[PDB]
Parts: sequence; C-alpha cells; structure tokens
Amino acid sequence: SMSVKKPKRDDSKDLALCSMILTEMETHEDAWPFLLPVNLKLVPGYKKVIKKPMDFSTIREKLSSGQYPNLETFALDVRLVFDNCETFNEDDSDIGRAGHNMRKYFEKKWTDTFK
Repeated sequence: SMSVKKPKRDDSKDLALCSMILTEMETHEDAWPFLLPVNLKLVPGYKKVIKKPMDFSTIREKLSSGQYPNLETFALDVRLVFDNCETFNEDDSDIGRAGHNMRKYFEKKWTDTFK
C-alpha cells in the first residue's frame, strides 16, 4: 500500500529472455501453423469464431515495438495462440497435435526461465 512496498524483483532481462523463448518457438518444426496470421479471406469460419486472433509474427512485432507492458501480458498472447488453435481444430489433426506440442514446449521454457 502507500509507502509500503514488497521487495523489487529484477525484471531488466525479461525482454531479452521473452525474445529468446519466442525464437525457440519460431524455429520448432511444429511452429508452421502459427508463424503467420490466419488468412481471414480464405479460411471459412475463422473471423466470426476467433474473436482475438494471434500468431507468432504478430507477437514478435509487439515485442519489438514495446507493446508488452510486462512478461505476463507476453505469456497471455502466446497462450492465446494455443487456445485459439484448440477452439478451431480437432485434437486428432496435424494442426491440433501441433498446438498441444507447442503449448507443452512453451510452458516448460517459461517455468525453467522464470519460476
């Protein structure tokens, strides 16, 4: 509260570390469904059903231009990528499996890096 603060967690490497994580996600072999925005002209249903589209290129641009106020807002966008994937794709499709694998990959790097 006013003039009563918890000790200061060092956040100065957060930007670099989120960049590194994102690079590792970008270069994974199962990243291909997630590298670019879904083409809303060519994929029936996507626009109306997925209220907040997200993809790795868009996360990379946001990261590079100071649009993440902290590491939790970055983790929310990454998880949004996988949540959207589960919303639109069957678990037993190549893309559905890709999405479960990538979420697992991400959550381990996240825990190892920050927790």
